[PDB]
Amino acid sequence: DIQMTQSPSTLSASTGDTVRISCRASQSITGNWVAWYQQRPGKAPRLLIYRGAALLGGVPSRFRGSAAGTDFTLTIGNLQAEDFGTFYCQQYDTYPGTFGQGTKVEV
Amino acid sequence: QIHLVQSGTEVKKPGSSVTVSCKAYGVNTFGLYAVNWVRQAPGQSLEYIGQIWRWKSSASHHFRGRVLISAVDLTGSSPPISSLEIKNLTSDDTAVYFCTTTSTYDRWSGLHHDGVMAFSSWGQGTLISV
Amino acid sequence: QIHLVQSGTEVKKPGSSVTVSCKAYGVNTFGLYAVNWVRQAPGQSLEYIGQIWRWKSSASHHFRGRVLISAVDLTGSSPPISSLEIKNLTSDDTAVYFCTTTSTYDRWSGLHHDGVMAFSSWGQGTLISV
Amino acid sequence: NLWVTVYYGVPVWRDADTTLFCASDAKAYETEVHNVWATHACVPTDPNPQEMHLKNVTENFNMWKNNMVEQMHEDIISLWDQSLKPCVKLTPLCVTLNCTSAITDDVRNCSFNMTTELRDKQQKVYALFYKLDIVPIDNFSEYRLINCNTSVIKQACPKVSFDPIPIHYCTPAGYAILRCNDKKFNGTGPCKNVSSVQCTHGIKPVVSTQLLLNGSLAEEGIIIRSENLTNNAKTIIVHFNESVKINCTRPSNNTRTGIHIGPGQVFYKTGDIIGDIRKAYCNISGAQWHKVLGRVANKLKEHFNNKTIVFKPSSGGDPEITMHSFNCRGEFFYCNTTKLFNSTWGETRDNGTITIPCRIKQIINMWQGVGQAMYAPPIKGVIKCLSNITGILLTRDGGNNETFRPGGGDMRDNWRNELYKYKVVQIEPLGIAPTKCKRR
Amino acid sequence: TLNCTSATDDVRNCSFNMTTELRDKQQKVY
Amino acid sequence: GFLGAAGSTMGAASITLTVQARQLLSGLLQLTVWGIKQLQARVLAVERYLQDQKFLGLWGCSGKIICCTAVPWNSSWSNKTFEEIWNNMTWIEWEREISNYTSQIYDILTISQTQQEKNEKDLLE
Amino acid sequence: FLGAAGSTMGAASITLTVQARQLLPEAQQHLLQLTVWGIKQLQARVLAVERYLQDQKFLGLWGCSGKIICCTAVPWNSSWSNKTFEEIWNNMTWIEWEREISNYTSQIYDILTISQTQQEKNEKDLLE
Amino acid sequence: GFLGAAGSTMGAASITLTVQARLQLTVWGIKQLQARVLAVERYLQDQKFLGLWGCSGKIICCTAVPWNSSWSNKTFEEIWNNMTWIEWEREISNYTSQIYDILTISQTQQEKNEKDLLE
Ligand SMILES: *[C@@H]1O[C@H](CO)[C@@H](O[C@@H]2O[C@H](CO)[C@@H](O[C@@H]3O[C@H](CO[C@H]4O[C@H](CO[C@H]5O[C@H](CO)[C@@H](O)[C@H](O)[C@@H]5O[C@H]5O[C@H](CO)[C@@H](O)[C@H](O)[C@@H]5O)[C@@H](O)[C@H](O[C@H]5O[C@H](CO)[C@@H](O)[C@H](O)[C@@H]5O)[C@@H]4O)[C@@H](O)[C@H](O[C@H]4O[C@H](CO)[C@@H](O)[C@H](O)[C@@H]4O[C@H]4O[C@H](CO)[C@@H](O)[C@H](O)[C@@H]4O[C@H]4O[C@H](CO)[C@@H](O)[C@H](O)[C@@H]4O)[C@@H]3O)[C@H](O)[C@H]2NC(C)=O)[C@H](O)[C@H]1NC(C)=O
Ligand SMILES: *[C@@H]1O[C@H](CO)[C@@H](O[C@@H]2O[C@H](CO)[C@@H](O[C@@H]3O[C@H](CO[C@H]4O[C@H](CO[C@H]5O[C@H](CO)[C@@H](O)[C@H](O)[C@@H]5O[C@H]5O[C@H](CO)[C@@H](O)[C@H](O)[C@@H]5O)[C@@H](O)[C@H](O)[C@@H]4O)[C@@H](O)[C@H](O[C@H]4O[C@H](CO)[C@@H](O)[C@H](O)[C@@H]4O[C@H]4O[C@H](CO)[C@@H](O)[C@H](O)[C@@H]4O[C@H]4O[C@H](CO)[C@@H](O)[C@H](O)[C@@H]4O)[C@@H]3O)[C@H](O)[C@H]2NC(C)=O)[C@H](O)[C@H]1NC(C)=O
Ligand SMILES: *[C@@H]1O[C@H](CO)[C@@H](O[C@@H]2O[C@H](CO)[C@@H](O[C@@H]3O[C@H](CO[C@H]4O[C@H](CO)[C@@H](O)[C@H](O)[C@@H]4O)[C@@H](O)[C@H](O[C@H]4O[C@H](CO)[C@@H](O)[C@H](O)[C@@H]4O[C@H]4O[C@H](CO)[C@@H](O)[C@H](O)[C@@H]4O)[C@@H]3O)[C@H](O)[C@H]2NC(C)=O)[C@H](O)[C@H]1NC(C)=O
Ligand SMILES: *[C@@H]1O[C@H](CO)[C@@H](O[C@@H]2O[C@H](CO)[C@@H](O[C@@H]3O[C@H](CO[C@H]4O[C@H](CO)[C@@H](O)[C@H](O)[C@@H]4O)[C@@H](O)[C@H](O[C@H]4O[C@H](CO)[C@@H](O)[C@H](O)[C@@H]4O[C@H]4O[C@H](CO)[C@@H](O)[C@H](O)[C@@H]4O)[C@@H]3O)[C@H](O)[C@H]2NC(C)=O)[C@H](O)[C@H]1NC(C)=O
Ligand SMILES: *[C@@H]1O[C@H](CO)[C@@H](O[C@@H]2O[C@H](CO)[C@@H](O[C@@H]3O[C@H](CO)[C@@H](O)[C@H](O)[C@@H]3O)[C@H](O)[C@H]2NC(C)=O)[C@H](O)[C@H]1NC(C)=O
Ligand SMILES: COc1cnc(-n2cnc(C)n2)c2[nH]cc(C(=O)C(=O)N3CCN(C(=O)c4ccccc4)CC3)c12
Ligand SMILES: *[C@@H]1O[C@H](CO)[C@@H](O)[C@H](O)[C@H]1NC(C)=O
Ligand SMILES: *[C@@H]1O[C@H](CO)[C@@H](O)[C@H](O)[C@H]1NC(C)=O
Ligand SMILES: *[C@@H]1O[C@H](CO)[C@@H](O)[C@H](O)[C@H]1NC(C)=O
Ligand SMILES: *[C@@H]1O[C@H](CO)[C@@H](O)[C@H](O)[C@H]1NC(C)=O
Ligand SMILES: *[C@@H]1O[C@H](CO)[C@@H](O)[C@H](O)[C@H]1NC(C)=O
Ligand SMILES: *[C@@H]1O[C@H](CO)[C@@H](O)[C@H](O)[C@H]1NC(C)=O
Ligand SMILES: *[C@@H]1O[C@H](CO)[C@@H](O)[C@H](O)[C@H]1NC(C)=O
Ligand SMILES: *[C@@H]1O[C@H](CO)[C@@H](O)[C@H](O)[C@H]1NC(C)=O
Ligand SMILES: *[C@@H]1O[C@H](CO)[C@@H](O)[C@H](O)[C@H]1NC(C)=O
Ligand SMILES: *[C@@H]1O[C@H](CO)[C@@H](O)[C@H](O)[C@H]1NC(C)=O
Ligand SMILES: *[C@@H]1O[C@H](CO)[C@@H](O)[C@H](O)[C@H]1NC(C)=O
Ligand SMILES: *[C@@H]1O[C@H](CO)[C@@H](O)[C@H](O)[C@H]1NC(C)=O
Ligand SMILES: *[C@@H]1O[C@H](CO)[C@@H](O)[C@H](O)[C@H]1NC(C)=O
Ligand SMILES: *[C@@H]1O[C@H](CO)[C@@H](O)[C@H](O)[C@H]1NC(C)=O
Repeated sequence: DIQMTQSPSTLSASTGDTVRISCRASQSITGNWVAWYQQRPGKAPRLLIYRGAALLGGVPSRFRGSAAGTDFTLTIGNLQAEDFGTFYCQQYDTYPGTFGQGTKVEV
Repeated sequence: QIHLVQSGTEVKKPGSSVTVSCKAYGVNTFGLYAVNWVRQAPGQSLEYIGQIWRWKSSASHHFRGRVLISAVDLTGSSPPISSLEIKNLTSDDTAVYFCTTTSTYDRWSGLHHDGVMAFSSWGQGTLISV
Repeated sequence: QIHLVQSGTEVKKPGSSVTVSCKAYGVNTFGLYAVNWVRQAPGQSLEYIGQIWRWKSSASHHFRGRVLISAVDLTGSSPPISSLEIKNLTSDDTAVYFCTTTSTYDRWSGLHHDGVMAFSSWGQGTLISV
Repeated sequence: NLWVTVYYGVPVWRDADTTLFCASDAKAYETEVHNVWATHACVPTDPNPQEMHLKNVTENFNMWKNNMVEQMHEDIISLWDQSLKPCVKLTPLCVTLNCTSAITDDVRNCSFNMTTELRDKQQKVYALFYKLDIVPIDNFSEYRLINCNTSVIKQACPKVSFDPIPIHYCTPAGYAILRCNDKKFNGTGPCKNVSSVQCTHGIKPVVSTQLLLNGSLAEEGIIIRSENLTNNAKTIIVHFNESVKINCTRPSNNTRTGIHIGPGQVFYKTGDIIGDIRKAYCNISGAQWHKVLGRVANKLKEHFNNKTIVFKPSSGGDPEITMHSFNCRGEFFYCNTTKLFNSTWGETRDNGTITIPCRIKQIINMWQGVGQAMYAPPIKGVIKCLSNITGILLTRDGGNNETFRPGGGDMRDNWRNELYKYKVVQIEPLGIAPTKCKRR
Repeated sequence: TLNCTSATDDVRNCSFNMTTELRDKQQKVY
Repeated sequence: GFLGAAGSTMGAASITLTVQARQLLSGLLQLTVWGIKQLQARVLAVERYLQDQKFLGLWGCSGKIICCTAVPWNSSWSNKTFEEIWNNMTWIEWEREISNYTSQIYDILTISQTQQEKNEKDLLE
Repeated sequence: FLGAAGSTMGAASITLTVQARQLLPEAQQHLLQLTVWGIKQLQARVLAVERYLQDQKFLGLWGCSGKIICCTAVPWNSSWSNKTFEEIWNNMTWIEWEREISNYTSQIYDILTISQTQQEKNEKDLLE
Repeated sequence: GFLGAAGSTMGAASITLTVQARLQLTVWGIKQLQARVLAVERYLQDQKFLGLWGCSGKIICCTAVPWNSSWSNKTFEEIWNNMTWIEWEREISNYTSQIYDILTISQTQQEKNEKDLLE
């Protein structure tokens, strides 16, 4: 039904550098129904941000999200080695749920 | 706390059927919870199959008529169990699978919206190849 | 309570200079209180010479340039003290003098309005004749 | 072009927690006898209720997170404390009681020295003390009252009446109560027929230990409700479609006499029994217990994997946990319940009325485990009380059969059966929508 | 009255009588 | 303040909005346990009404059930058209959907009311 | 506030300007205590607040909003009363009238609410 | 009640008034209860006055009462251009009761006249 794309598709970064990964949707998600994931290699994805910019419990505060119409972004300041992996972007607005193309960040 | 465990891995051949069952340690009942079936892909993004929500089974438009979903909640000895059955197995089914849950007790939290919800707690996963 | 005391009488001659200092007892600080200088000619009505309010000195246009006003607050050994010095003395300067104090802690009392005031307490006097 | 329009009174709500006051029935006080519950103070008298049936709305209810039960526990603990604050302190009588020692009665006649009204003088008094209260300290052996090392005892004031009467909990404006209205409502889950109710149905504040009495029966079937059907440390509450009747009496009439222990202070002591010495008992019909017990076994079979169900007598503990405990008319009783709860279903069918022995006690301790306690004064007339049992509380044994033992008392579990269907939800009136009008 | 050993924040080790939970019997406390 | 008619969509409930106000009246010196609870309960209601009426008043509706405000609709707050907003979405669903833009809506309404007030005085001179 | 209550409705209607004028107080001093006198003031404050809030709540729903003379477009049904304007406003006091028509206050309130909400709905239609 | 802009002349601050706004017994618990009643009580009092004069929720309310020079003597420019609000309210603090009564009477008179027009 709806489609979503995430860029940059592959990224390189060092420790202490801010990361700007963006998400785009074909339609306008005005209800701010977007979620972010971060899976370590060979591991199941874990929810990090829901409803645009809401943090879960027991999660580092460096992860931050911004939501404005079509452009959804997630900012990771002061990166560590534990936070590398694959990130995802999903819509919970319309049936069926859809997932982002998939982006990887490497040393 | 919350912890999910599924069955083991299986290696099979086309023209068969296989089922994977998740056992949730921490879900009081599925009446105010929901189970979402999501299938990862060998190299691609994750996909959606179906769900049980208020004991109302459903599936995606690309899996209708094949995949079956059932679940039984708390018993005397066993925890709540939900299961997925793949019928008419094919080469495209070679991927990991996950069983996931998100809480539905409060409408105003933002983890669910009219039955289409997020995925809060993820299981370990069971690789299935054919 | 509140009590004011000044210097004694002096008999001077033209071309001289004299100073009158009033020491206030019961005035906690000159920041909250205000000091106003008034001279009464014999028979004739009282007149306004000058003031120190919030540590800023001023005098009436007629008396400006011939009068100096200075003040010092509490010292372990002394009460707050205010002083007036007449300069370039003339025959017209023969009068009693008074030093006065008015409370200015709160702006809704009506005794003071914008630096122009009704003097609550009046000192005794220091007759100066030339 | 739409324009912002504002509505007052739209149908929206969110969950909440509030102070819910007490409202009671028209009869003031309790027919002019003061109660421990202070129903007379709490009488914003109940006006005719209004209930609106919410249509096409589904709500989610969990009964183990309700704050309504938590408020009640605190209010009841407090109402008892305010009642016993004016009453006499029984601290003079924590002295060595020399009692004659050695079918058998529980009386143990004793002698002790007590303070008179004048501070200097002393008196020797004799009283009949139940064996349950008195603990041996190591003919005519010495003894002491049970709560001499852990508690201060305060006599109940004689006139206050422990007669449980209905209390309705009502909600302030801007808040509403919602009732599930669904048959066989398991307590926890999605509920389809919600209705908006201004105040709760009357709840009798009755505290009991092994069998729930004078409660409200369930609508369609026996219902087992528990917090985690897997844990062995969580009690299982059973609710019954139909009631079984238990009648309890203390047959032998006694006398009360009062001794003056201080200036203005009177301790009332039990006196010799006129008439024939007789033992208290409670009568339950044999056929009725067995039919209802049989149905509980089937329901326990469904949620427990179809194994055989073995019911066994309670293992151990303080007198309350081991024996059924209730207050008949100002007199607390602790009856033996083995005949009732000894069987294997999966089935004794004996139909003769079952009589269970009861032993009364007089020093009662706070259930919380706090230091304080109370003494209940003697009741002169013979006492008879008739009651209906609408539930059982059972707790499972440690891991072909599952053994369930009778359960003890947490004051809260008594009322969870009663308040399972209510939720307080705050009403948020304002709303903004897009309409076509446009003019300030 | 405290019977405290004297010449024997220092401590002055003391002896006094005290009331047991039973209103009659008494103990000695150091 | 109504409960009941929460299941129905906007088009059904709004007609009976009139009824919500219409049918009904609509909308201690003791230290005992019950008495203090009653004191707290009374304060809670008065305080709540006044907060609600204070919020309503600043936009100049002044105690009226449907208030028209001259504030244009911003497409960031929502996308759906009038038919699909007022024909298949309940009030709870809508208020959950647009719960991220209530503060901005309130601020815009207050600023618009103040601007309209200023523009009125000029006409009167 | 009550005063000059013996005059007829017509005589006391032109003196309603005096009743409204000249501040139509005590217990405003904060105490923060729990003595015998400290609680009675605390309850009196709440009594006054609730009474005024209830009265203004009833007034607002009919479209009056703080005006002494509130005109409404609700026709007079003869079942509530027979007497004419002269017999009502010339030889009857306010207590007499409010005791006469004490069986039809709830219906009057309800009808006023219906009229106000229906008039409110009509306007939205005109604006569109 | 916006403190801040309290040292500015009346004309400047007036422009910048864009937005107006937005049990247990223990030592603390009683204080909290007293604090609540104090606020509710205060809000109601200003509202009671405003409404009697007919203002009803308008931050700036125009009234028909004329200005008598025995209250003030200055011109519009002197009052607005160089007087701060705490100075003006102290300068006319002797004629607030009479002003309140005059506005109440004028509002009642206007209220009575309208009924005559409607017949
Ligand atoms: C809490 O903490 C606070 C902060 O720490 C603290 O606040 C400070 O408190 C202290 C007091 O403890 C204050 O210090 C005092 O301030 C007085 C005010 O001085 C002002 O006014 C004079 C005079 O102003 C006129 O003249 C100047 C220069 O000609 C003009 O420029 C003015 O415009 C003005 O002229 C107009 O008015 C005339 C009438 O007076 C008209 O005729 C004229 O036409 C005009 O209309 C100024 O000179 C002062 O200026 C000073 O600062 C400027 C910079 O801004 C400098 O350039 C300048 O040189 C000055 O330093 C100021 O504006 C002072 O008068 C007072 O001074 C006395 O004490 C000091 C020591 O501290 C002495 O050195 C000094 O000599 C003074 O002593 C005289 O008076 C005492 C009084 O009894 C006598 O006992 C003493 O013997 C001496 O008298 C002798 O000398 C006289 C000549 O000066 C002579 O006439 C006598 O006859 C006699 O011979 C003192 O410094 C301070 O201001 C406060 N600061 C602040 C920020 O608040 C507070 O106290 C603390 N609280 C407590 C409780 O502790
Ligand atoms: C408190 O009190 C409340 C009130 O009583 C209580 O609430 C009750 O809880 C019950 C649970 O305890 C609950 O009962 C369960 O309900 C489940 C839901 O059933 C519905 O859906 C199924 C499936 O629907 C599919 O299929 C049908 C037919 O094909 C189709 O018509 C549908 O449209 C739908 O198809 C859609 O989805 C498909 C994919 O799923 C898709 O392919 C289609 O195209 C289409 O899109 C229906 O069949 C039902 O009729 C219902 O409509 C139900 O699944 C579950 O059944 C299980 O338990 C039964 C015993 O109770 C068994 O008899 C049954 O066989 C099930 O057991 C299977 O699953 C368990 C799970 O592990 C497994 O262990 C078993 O061995 C067995 O698996 C084997 O068989 C399956 C095939 O069935 C194989 O796939 C496996 O591989 C195995 O071989 C329960 O019946 C009840 O509804 C609920 N009541 C209410 C009113 O809410 C609450 O529980 C209490 N709480 C506590 C703590 O006690
Ligand atoms: C009602 O009451 C019952 C009984 O109390 C309760 O069931 C029990 O719940 C607890 C959770 O609270 C369960 O404990 C977890 O069990 C899982 C599954 O273990 C299975 O397999 C082992 C080995 O075969 C068996 O021994 C076991 O019995 C189970 O069959 C464990 O994986 C969990 O391990 C976590 O705890 C460890 C400490 O013991 C920690 O080291 C760590 O946190 C473990 O989690 C970690 O695992 C990940 C790897 O998978 C790791 O990567 C992460 O870092 C993660 O932190 C845990 O012990 C218990 O098994 C349940 N028992 C039964 C009989 O059901 C219900 O939950 C309760 N219901 C409610 C609603 O409260
Ligand atoms: C901080 O604390 C200090 C120390 O406590 C305090 O200073 C003292 O304040 C008191 C006032 O509270 C002062 O008492 C007054 O002092 C004046 C001045 O006296 C001087 O001269 C005499 C005689 O030469 C000396 O003995 C003395 O030491 C001073 O040098 C007196 O004139 C006052 O007299 C009044 O009191 C008489 C009783 O003693 C009464 O008969 C009568 O009320 C006097 O007032 C009368 O005087 C008028 C004539 O001028 C007359 O016409 C009226 O009728 C009027 O009634 C009084 O004794 C004391 O001297 C201060 N001492 C010092 C060392 O400073 C500060 O005030 C305090 N600060 C604050 C802010 O509280
Ligand atoms: C739309 O509104 C919702 C609710 O008003 C917003 O959700 C809220 O987002 C904030 C973001 O700061 C959350 O605060 C954070 O909460 C976590 C919880 O652990 C805490 O650790 C952080 O320190 C921080 O306080 C807040 O919890 C969350 N509310 C809920 C109920 O989840 C949402 O962000 C809004 N949408 C957008 C796009 O901003
Ligand atoms: C009787 O227990 C207290 C004893 N004493 C006090 N005291 C208050 N002031 C002082 C000095 N003590 C108490 N306060 C609260 C108390 C309680 O609520 C409390 O635990 N239960 C009251 C209700 N119930 C019984 O009826 C009971 C019923 C069937 C069988 C056995 C006992 C359970 C226990 C309390
Ligand atoms: C949002 O509105 C635009 C019109 O500007 C429309 O093209 C688009 O389809 C809308 N999106 C959705 C999801 O309705
Ligand atoms: C009780 O008091 C009497 C005093 O009349 C005394 O003789 C007696 O010994 C006391 N009892 C005991 C056990 O000491
Ligand atoms: C207990 O018995 C007597 C009563 O006969 C009592 O007075 C006395 O204190 C005790 N005597 C002993 C030691 O048996
Ligand atoms: C809910 O209960 C009411 C009355 O008890 C009944 O009329 C209604 O039909 C019930 N709802 C359903 C869905 O049966
Ligand atoms: C419970 O009682 C009702 C009638 O009171 C009866 O119809 C029902 O069958 C009983 N429950 C069971 C499980 O038999
Ligand atoms: C039982 O004893 C009490 C107390 O002495 C007495 O009032 C009552 O009449 C007695 N009853 C009978 C039947 O003797
Ligand atoms: C209990 O009393 C009731 C009414 O007095 C009676 O019907 C019932 O049979 C009694 N119980 C037994 C077991 O006889
Ligand atoms: C059981 O006894 C209670 C006591 O009041 C009564 O209300 C209830 O109706 C009785 N139950 C039956 C089925 O008669
Ligand atoms: C609500 O919207 C869906 C799709 O936008 C539409 O199919 C449905 O008919 C609408 N609801 C109603 C009651 O028309
Ligand atoms: C009187 O007329 C009104 C219409 O204004 C109507 O609502 C009311 O029911 C009538 N009274 C009776 C008793 O019918
Ligand atoms: C009141 O009505 C009576 C009718 O008998 C009339 O005579 C009388 O004059 C009326 N009152 C006044 C003040 O006119
Ligand atoms: C000024 O006018 C007011 C009313 O307009 C009046 O009350 C006041 O007495 C007048 N002042 C003088 C001095 O006439
Ligand atoms: C003050 O009022 C008087 C008359 O009351 C008038 O003549 C005078 O001009 C006024 N002041 C000013 C500055 O206009
Ligand atoms: C207001 O008056 C003061 C002194 O009278 C003057 O300094 C100031 O400049 C005046 N205001 C303006 C805007 O000129």
